[PDB]
Amino acid sequence: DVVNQNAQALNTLVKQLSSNFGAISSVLNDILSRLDKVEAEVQIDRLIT
Amino acid sequence: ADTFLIRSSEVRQVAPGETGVIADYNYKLPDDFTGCVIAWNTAKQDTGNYYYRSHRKTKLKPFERDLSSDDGNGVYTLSTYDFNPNVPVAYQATRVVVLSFELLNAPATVCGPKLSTQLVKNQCVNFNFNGLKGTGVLTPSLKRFQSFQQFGRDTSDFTDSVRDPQTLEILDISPCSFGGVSVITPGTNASSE
Amino acid sequence: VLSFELLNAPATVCGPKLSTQLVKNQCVNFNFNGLKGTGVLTPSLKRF
Amino acid sequence: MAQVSSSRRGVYYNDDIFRSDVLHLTQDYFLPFDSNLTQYFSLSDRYTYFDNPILDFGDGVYFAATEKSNVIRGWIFGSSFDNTTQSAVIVNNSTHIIIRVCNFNLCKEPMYTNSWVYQSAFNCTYDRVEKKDLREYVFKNRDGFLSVYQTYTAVNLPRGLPQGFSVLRPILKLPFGINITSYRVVMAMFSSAAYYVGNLKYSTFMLSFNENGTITDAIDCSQNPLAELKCTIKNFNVNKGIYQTSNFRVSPTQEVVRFPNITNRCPFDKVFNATRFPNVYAWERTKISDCVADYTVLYNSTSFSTFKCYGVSPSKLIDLCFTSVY
Amino acid sequence: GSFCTQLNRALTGIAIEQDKNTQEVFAQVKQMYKTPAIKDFGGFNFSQILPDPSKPTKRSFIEDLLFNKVTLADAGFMKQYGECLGDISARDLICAQ
Ligand SMILES: *[C@@H]1O[C@H](CO)[C@@H](O[C@@H]2O[C@H](CO)[C@@H](O)[C@H](O)[C@H]2NC(C)=O)[C@H](O)[C@H]1NC(C)=O
Ligand SMILES: *[C@@H]1O[C@H](CO)[C@@H](O)[C@H](O)[C@H]1NC(C)=O
Ligand SMILES: *[C@@H]1O[C@H](CO)[C@@H](O)[C@H](O)[C@H]1NC(C)=O
Ligand SMILES: *[C@@H]1O[C@H](CO)[C@@H](O)[C@H](O)[C@H]1NC(C)=O
Ligand SMILES: *[C@@H]1O[C@H](CO)[C@@H](O)[C@H](O)[C@H]1NC(C)=O
Repeated sequence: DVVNQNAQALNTLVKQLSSNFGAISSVLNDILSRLDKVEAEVQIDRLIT
Repeated sequence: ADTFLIRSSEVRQVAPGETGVIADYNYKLPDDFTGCVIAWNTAKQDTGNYYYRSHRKTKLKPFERDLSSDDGNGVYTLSTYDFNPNVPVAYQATRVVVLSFELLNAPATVCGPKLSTQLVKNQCVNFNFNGLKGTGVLTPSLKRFQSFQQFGRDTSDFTDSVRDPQTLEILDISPCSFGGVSVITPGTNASSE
Repeated sequence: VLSFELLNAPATVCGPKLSTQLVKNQCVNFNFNGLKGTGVLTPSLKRF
Repeated sequence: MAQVSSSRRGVYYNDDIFRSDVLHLTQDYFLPFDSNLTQYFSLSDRYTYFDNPILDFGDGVYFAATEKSNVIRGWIFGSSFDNTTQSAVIVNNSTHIIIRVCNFNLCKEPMYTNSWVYQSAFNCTYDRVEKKDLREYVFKNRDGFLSVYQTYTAVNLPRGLPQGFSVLRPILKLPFGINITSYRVVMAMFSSAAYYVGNLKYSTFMLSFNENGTITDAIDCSQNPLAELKCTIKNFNVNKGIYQTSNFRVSPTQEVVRFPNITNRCPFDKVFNATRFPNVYAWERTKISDCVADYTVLYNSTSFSTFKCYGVSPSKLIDLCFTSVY
Repeated sequence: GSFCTQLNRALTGIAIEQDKNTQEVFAQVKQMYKTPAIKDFGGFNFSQILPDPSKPTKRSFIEDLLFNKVTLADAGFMKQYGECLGDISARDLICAQ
């Protein structure tokens, strides 16, 4: 149970990267490629938080 | 102050991040642009022929000039346009001025028209030093600034000392909530002291 | 009104940029079909 | 053309804000620690092969010169070094300081007491004419502002370049606005000295301030694992032990772009400048596919009343590829 | 940066405590008494819990049975890092971590 809890916590931490947190995309590459960074700074701030 | 004269449809192009024909080959605003852009129509005052760049190899860097006419031999790359009062709405002559200004820990040169008042010490008052507004207690200070310093900063980026623009000296600023207070009480149903 | 969209599909309309040589096994900045990024490009035995 | 190591040299103030008694780290263009600088030699005439070539500005430059009798006077920046492009000159005699940006007709080699800097200049834009020894300078030019940093000291070195830490100071914020790509060095004429040249690279530095705006020490986080550890723990003194480190070592330097080879051009002169547009209640839809989108051939004739994009930026539109466009 | 130095300090404090717990439990005595040659102490068969000089490992038989019971499907300090260049069937969670 200890080993399974540690593995599940790490896997959940990995899987939580797919949430965009209100940005227009979850991954940062299309955030940087799709917009100028004047508003992509605001987009990246939400992901960082 | 940056001054020029353009068409009426290109007033949207003088903006941070927006592209066009002026923002591409003639005049591009910086990315982190602090300032203010003003544009006003003179369709009658300014008449005649003016020029702009239509072809260039690369994007222009922000705040970069380019007087290099006739790129190559006989390739002018400066297409012209004309100003008369009969020209349509989007094609009218607009005079554009860009005010690029910045403020930092330095003595100020351009200020607004407000009259200075008397300074009150050792009281919780609202202060306005060189446009910086705040609330605190002003005391005489033993701190030592530099020749160009106007205000000092803590490790928490809170301004603790300022330089008086009139009768130059350092003043310390203290919070009005001057300490921690504990209240010791019996039950309210028992007493109220 | 230009309504355009991009997804995991072959592209038909592109900008006027010239392709360059690809460098492998090095940390490079890549621009693949409009997607920018930074990474190391290696030959892949994966199947699409 | 010998390479000389420059240990912990080239530190300047990249920012104009005031900081007191802090440990601040930033990412900016700096001279890397222990980098190799090229050595050039100079000192009527002086002695045979003592000349100066055309160097490369890049995105920043560190110019350190050793002098004995003030043989080095100034620099001439530019892009193509012809009068088809603009140039700037910063030289001096008497106590006369001369700075001007013009279209210059350059000499082959500049001598200046007999003042063979230029033949002639025209269309002068910005002129601000006001008036055993190591002087070093740093020049950068962004957002139409040439910033100048220098320091000046008295030494007694017979040969080589001394090592140590050096912090420079800003003096000028001249708004030139020209494109700077390459420069030269102006040497004087009479009726050993040498200089060294280094280029700035994008790296991460950490600075310590001695509560007066003066930099005490600097750390280049990409030099050795000790400096990377110091930048990771955000301190100059490290206790004995083991610590994990973040990434501060590897950085890309080159670009790879790969687009499909679609050479056909699709008509923006037929969809846009058609014969007769229909009614608003009978609006028409046209599929556009298999072409290249230019958006720059309309710059000559047609001016746009409004061009506003939703979901994309208009400036980033030239670098994008689309799957389906209507 | 201060939001990350706290996390690093907390995790290092966790790791040193995890290293200290095993030190506290097992190493009660600092004298390593060697294993006696015989295993019968007055009719008491101790051969099942003491190590024997006939195995590649130095563990007892009951310890081997205990070590075979726990499956270490999770990894992180025994999987090779260069093994992370596999196929679409090798897209596992450990290499993603
Ligand atoms: C002690 O008990 C074990 C059974 O639990 C006896 O049998 C040995 O078992 C181990 C593994 O459990 C084997 O490796 C040995 O080879 C076994 N020994 C024999 C003789 O078969 C063991 O014999 C007992 N000890 C004594 C001294 O009799
Ligand atoms: C005006 O400014 C000077 C210095 O800037 C200061 O000494 C003086 O007290 C100020 N007020 C008056 C009334 O002169
Ligand atoms: C000088 O330093 C650079 C960068 O560290 C290196 O690439 C070059 O090989 C060095 N040259 C010599 C002669 O050591
Ligand atoms: C300077 O301009 C003249 C004509 O104005 C030209 O003949 C000469 O070649 C130019 N020189 C340089 C170095 O550009
Ligand atoms: C459209 O084309 C016609 C002739 O082909 C031309 O006269 C007209 O100026 C064009 N319109 C624009 C906006 O370029």
